[PDB]
Amino acid sequence: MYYGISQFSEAYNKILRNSSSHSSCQLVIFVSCLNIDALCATKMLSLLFKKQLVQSQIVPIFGYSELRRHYSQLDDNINSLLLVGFGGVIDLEAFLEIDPQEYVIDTDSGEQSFRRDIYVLDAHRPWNLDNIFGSQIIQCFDDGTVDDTLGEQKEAYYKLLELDRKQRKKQIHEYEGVLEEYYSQGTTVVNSISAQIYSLLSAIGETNLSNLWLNILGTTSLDIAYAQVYNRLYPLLQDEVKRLTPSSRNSVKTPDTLTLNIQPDYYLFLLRHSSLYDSFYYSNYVNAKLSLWNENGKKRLHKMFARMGIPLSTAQETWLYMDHSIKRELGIIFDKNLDRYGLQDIIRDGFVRTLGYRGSISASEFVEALTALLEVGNNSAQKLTNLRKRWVSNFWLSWDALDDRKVELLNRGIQLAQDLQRAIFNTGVAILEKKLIKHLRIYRLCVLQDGPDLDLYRNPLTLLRLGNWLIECCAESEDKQLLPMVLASIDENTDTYLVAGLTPRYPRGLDKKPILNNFSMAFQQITAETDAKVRIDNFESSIIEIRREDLSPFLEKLTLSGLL
Amino acid sequence: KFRYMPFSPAGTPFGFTDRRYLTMNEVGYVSTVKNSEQYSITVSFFDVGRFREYHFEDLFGYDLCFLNEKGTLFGQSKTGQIQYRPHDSIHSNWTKIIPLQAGERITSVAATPVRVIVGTSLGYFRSFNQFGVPFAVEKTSPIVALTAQNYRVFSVHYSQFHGLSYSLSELGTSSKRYYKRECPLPMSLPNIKDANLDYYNFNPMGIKSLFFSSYGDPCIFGSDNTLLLLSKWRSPEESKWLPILDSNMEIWKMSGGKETTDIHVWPLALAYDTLNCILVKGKHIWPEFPLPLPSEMEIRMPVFVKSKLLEENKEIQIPVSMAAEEEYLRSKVLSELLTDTLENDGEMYGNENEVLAALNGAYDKALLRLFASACSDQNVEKALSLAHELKQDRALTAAVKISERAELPSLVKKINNIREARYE
Amino acid sequence: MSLPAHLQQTFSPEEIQFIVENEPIKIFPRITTRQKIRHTRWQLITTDDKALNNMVAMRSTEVVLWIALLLKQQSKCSIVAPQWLTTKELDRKIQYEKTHPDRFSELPWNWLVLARILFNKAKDDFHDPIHELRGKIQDLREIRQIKVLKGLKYLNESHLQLDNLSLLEINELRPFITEIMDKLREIHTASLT
Repeated sequence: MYYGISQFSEAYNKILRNSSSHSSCQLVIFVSCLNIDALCATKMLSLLFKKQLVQSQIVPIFGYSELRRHYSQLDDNINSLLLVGFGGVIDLEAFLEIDPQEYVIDTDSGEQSFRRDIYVLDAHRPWNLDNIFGSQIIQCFDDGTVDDTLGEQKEAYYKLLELDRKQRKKQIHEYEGVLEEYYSQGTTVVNSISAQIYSLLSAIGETNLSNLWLNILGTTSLDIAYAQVYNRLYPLLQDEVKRLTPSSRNSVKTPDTLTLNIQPDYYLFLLRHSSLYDSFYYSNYVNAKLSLWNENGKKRLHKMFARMGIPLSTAQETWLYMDHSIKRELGIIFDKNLDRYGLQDIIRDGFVRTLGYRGSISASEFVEALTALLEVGNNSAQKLTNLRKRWVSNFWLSWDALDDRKVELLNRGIQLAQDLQRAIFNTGVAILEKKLIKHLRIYRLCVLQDGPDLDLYRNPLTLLRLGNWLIECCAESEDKQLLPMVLASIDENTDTYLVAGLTPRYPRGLDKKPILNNFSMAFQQITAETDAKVRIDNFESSIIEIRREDLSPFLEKLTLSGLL
Repeated sequence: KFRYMPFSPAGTPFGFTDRRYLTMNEVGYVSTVKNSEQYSITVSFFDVGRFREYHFEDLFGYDLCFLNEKGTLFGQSKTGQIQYRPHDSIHSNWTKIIPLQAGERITSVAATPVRVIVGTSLGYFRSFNQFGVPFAVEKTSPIVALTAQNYRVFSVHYSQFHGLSYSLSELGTSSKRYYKRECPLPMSLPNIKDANLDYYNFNPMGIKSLFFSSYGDPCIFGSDNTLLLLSKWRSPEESKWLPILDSNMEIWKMSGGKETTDIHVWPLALAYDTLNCILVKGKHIWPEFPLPLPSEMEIRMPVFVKSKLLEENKEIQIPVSMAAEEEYLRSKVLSELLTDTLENDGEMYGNENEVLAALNGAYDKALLRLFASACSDQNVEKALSLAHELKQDRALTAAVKISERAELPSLVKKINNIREARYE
Repeated sequence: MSLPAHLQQTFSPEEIQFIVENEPIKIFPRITTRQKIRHTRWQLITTDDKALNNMVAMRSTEVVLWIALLLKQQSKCSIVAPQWLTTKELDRKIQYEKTHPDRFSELPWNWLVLARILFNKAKDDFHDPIHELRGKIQDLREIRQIKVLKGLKYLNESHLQLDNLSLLEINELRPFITEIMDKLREIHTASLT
C-alpha cells in the first residue's frame, strides 16, 4: 500500500527531488524522543542526509500536543516532513488540521501534487485507515502489514467512502462492521523503525558497519517488551554482520580494528561494566526465576555461585579486574550449571562490538546505557513544560552517545543505568513485600502513594522499567493467570498520577500469536464518558495523567469496561 | 586429463575464507559471502554517480558472473541456472535454465547491449537476447573465457584436441561480424607450493583477466604475468599480439633489483597507456575483501636486458640508450592503436587527436636520442637509417644539427636529400 | 587591535592546515564528469578548472587538496597517499635520521600536517596498514624533536640554519626561537659603542 517495502527508493528519491537545494533548509525530521528505536532510526537517516548534503532540521517531540504546536509554526518553505516513531495510529490529516485543498499545486489530467509531503515512519498498529488509504498528503512506510493483513479493510474503506432501504442496510452495516472490528484491536509494535530505514539504505546501496550498528541498537531495544518481534528480525541481522565483516580471521588486535562479532551475550544486566554478581542480582529475568526480592531468593543466588564454584569475593569483582581464567571458563560453567535453576534461557547469542583497545560493549549493554541517558541525563503548565523541556534536552545526550568520539558520555550512561536499575529494584521489592498489587479480576492494579526517590517515576520510561520488572516477575510464576496490569505513580508537585497500562506476556522461553494493549481504547472510552480531568497526549497512548482525586472514579469505571 | 572450471574475469578463489570475488573490471566488482548454506552477493561499482550498489541473497550458489554498464549476469556452473539483472530496474530481472548433459558445466558467461551469451565445457554456445529469448545454439571448441565491451565479444577456447585459440566478434543491432574464429592464441599456460596450486585448482588456464582496453582493442593477462594486446585486428591479415607489459620485470625494476616474491599484480583494465590493477602483497596471489585501491602501472615494451641493468646498478637507473629504445617502440605501437581507432571508430573525447600529435612528438625525440648514440659511435650508416624513419620535417632539422655537432658531413648531405624527397 | 593577539606574529595551526590544503594531491575519482563527443561544470577562480571537468572513474588525476577532501566526504573520490607515506619510504627516513645526528631528513614541508589530515579523512585509502603508518609518523616526530632540542643549545645573535624542518615544526618553535634570539640581539647591540 502506501509505500511498500519494494518502493522505499521512490519515497527517498522524492525527498531528494523535492527537498535538496544548496539555497535553504527544506527538510524537517520530527522524532519522538523517549523512544530508542526512533533515535537509532533518526541517527541513520541523518548520516544519510549528511552524505547527500541535504540541509535539514531535527526537532525532538514529546507528545501530540507538542506535535500540533511545532507543526502549526513550520516555516512555509519546509516541503518535506518525516514523522519518525509516531502518528500512524492517529488521523494526522484531522489532528494537524490539514485540508489538502490549502496544500495542492499543479492540478493538471488525472493528477495532483502538493507543496508538502508528510512521511510517517511508524511501527505501531492498528494503522489509521484515513492515513493509509484516505489521504494523498500523508505517506506511510510499511513492513508489509497492509497488503498482507488489510485487504478486507481496503475494500470496506472504499465501498463506504463511495456510498455518500434494504440494499443499503444490507451493505453499509457490513462495511462499518469490518471497520468497527478493525478498530477495537489493541495497540502493538510489529517492526523496528531502524530495520525499515536499514532496508531503505539497502535499496539505495548505502549499507556499512556504522549503519548496521544503529540497526542492531534500534532493534535490540524491542527485546524487553516485544520479544516476538526481535526474534523475527534477529535472523536478518546475522546475515548482514557476515556480509559486511572483512576476510581476516585469527586477526591481531590494533587500535583501528572495529570488530562486530556474533557471540555469547548472556541475558544479564551490564555484565562487562559491572560485577558478575550485580549482573544476576539486577537482571529482570533472573529475579523472575529465583524470586530474588525476598531473602530466600538471595540465598538461592549465593547457593548458585557456591555450586558454580565462583567465590562471592570473585563474583563481586568489577568484570575487567575479575580473573582471566574465570572469564574464559564462564561459557562452560554456565552450560554445566544454569539448568538446575531453570536459568538455561540466559544463554543467548548477541552482537558485541569492540573498537581498538577500548573493550567490548554488547548491543544489549549499549541500549541500557542509551535509555539511562533519556531517563536521567540531567503554574502546573510551567511545572509540566519545564519538565518536558528536560526530556527533550536528554534526547541529545542519548544522540551524542551514539558517536564513537564520545565514549565518556556512554560511560556516564553506563553508570546512570546502574543507579536506575538499583532504584527500580528497591521499589519493586517494596511493591512485592507490602503486597501493593491488587487483583481486580479484569486487570491487576498497582499504585505508588509514597516512597524513596519516587520522583524518578514521573518520566514515562522509568515507569516502564518498573512495569517491565513487575511483568517479568509475574509472567514466570506458573499459578498466576496472565492479566493486563495498571501501574500508577504520584507526582507530589503537579498533584497528578502518571498511569501506565501494561500488557502481560508469555514466559520468556515458551514458543504464541501476540497479545495487544487495549488500555489505549479503554482509557479514551472511559475519558469520553466522564467529566474528569486527564492528559491523553502521549505517543504511547497506554500512558495517561490524571489529577489525584479523579483517579479512584476513573479506576472504578475501568473495572466495568468491556474493552480490556 | 584436463578439468574444466567456471571462469569469470579477475574473480578469485575462496581459499581458507568464507568469501571471494566473482569478478572485477572497469565497471565494478562483485563478491559472494558463504552464509550458512546460502550465499549473499554484493555488487559494487567504481562509478557511484551512475550506478548504485546492491546486494541480494542467493539460494542457488552462483559461481559465474559478468558485469557491464547495462546489467549483471549470474550463472551456476553445475545446474545451468542463469540470471540477468539489468541496472535500471525499469526492466525486470529474468532467470532461465540451460540444458547441461552429465558432466557438462557452464565455463563462462557474457553480456552485450542486445545479447546474453553462454559457453559450456562441451563447447555449446547459447545466445539469448537481452530479454531471455533463445537466438542460437552453435558448437565450438570449449570456451574457457568470455568478454564483451559494447557489441564486441572476445572468447578464448581450449581443448586437448584443439589447443588454445580465440575468436573476436562484433554482433551489433545490425551488421553482425566475426573478425576471427578459433585462431591460435600466443599465450603461455602454467608450468603444472599451495600458494600457486590453490589458484591453479580454481583457474587451470591461469588467465588472471580478459578485457578490452578502453579503446576496444582486446587484452589478455596470462599465467606468465605478461599483458598481451591485440593490434590491428579490425583488418585480420595484419593482426599481431604485442607484449605491452612484462609485469614481473616492471616489479623487479621498482623494488630496486631484488628478485621479489611477496608482490603480485592483479589486472582490472587498460585505460589507454596504463594498466589499472591491484598490486597484491603477501603469500596469496589474489586480493581480499576491503578491496585496495587500483594502482596504475604504465605500459613498457619488453626491451629491458636484466643483466645490463644489473651491471650498471651493481631506484634503478636505466641506460639512456635502453630508455630511448623503449620510448620509441612504446610510442610506435600506441600511435598505431590510436590512429586505427580514430580512422575506424572516430574519437570519443576531442583530446584524442591532440594525444596523437603529442605522441608523435615523443617518437621523434626518442629517435633523435638514438641518432646521437649512432653519431657518438660514428656509425654513419646506422645514423642514416634512424633519420629515415623520423616523421616531422621540422624534427629532421634536428638530425642535421646533431650531425654537424658530431662533424659527420656525409649525414648532412644525405639528410638534405630526405627533406626534398618528402616535400615532393 | 584589528588582529587578535595570538595571531600578531605567527599562524594558528588551522591557518597552517589552510596553507597545506592549497597543494595538489592525486585522487581516484568515483564520478565521470567527462562528456563524450558522440550539464553543470566547475568554473573555479583560484585553481585549475581543467582537471575536474575531465574526470573519469578510476583513472587517477591531480586536484587541489581541499577539493579532494570535499569529494572524499561523499563516496565520490579516494585519495592516493604520496609515495613518502609508505612504510618503505618512512623507514628509509627513520634510518636517515638515526644515521645523521647533525641534520633533519628531506621530508616535505607539510609532512605532519598531511599525515594528520589523511589519517582522519582518508583512513581506508592506504596500501599499508594505517597502524604501522601512524607508528612511523610518531617515530619520525620523536626523533626530530630530539634534534630540535639539540639545536636550541645554539641560539645566537646572528642566525640559525634549520634545513628540512616542517612548517608545523617551525610554527610551534617560532614564538620561542625568535623571542629568545631577539633578547640575545638586544643584550648584544646594547654592549656596542
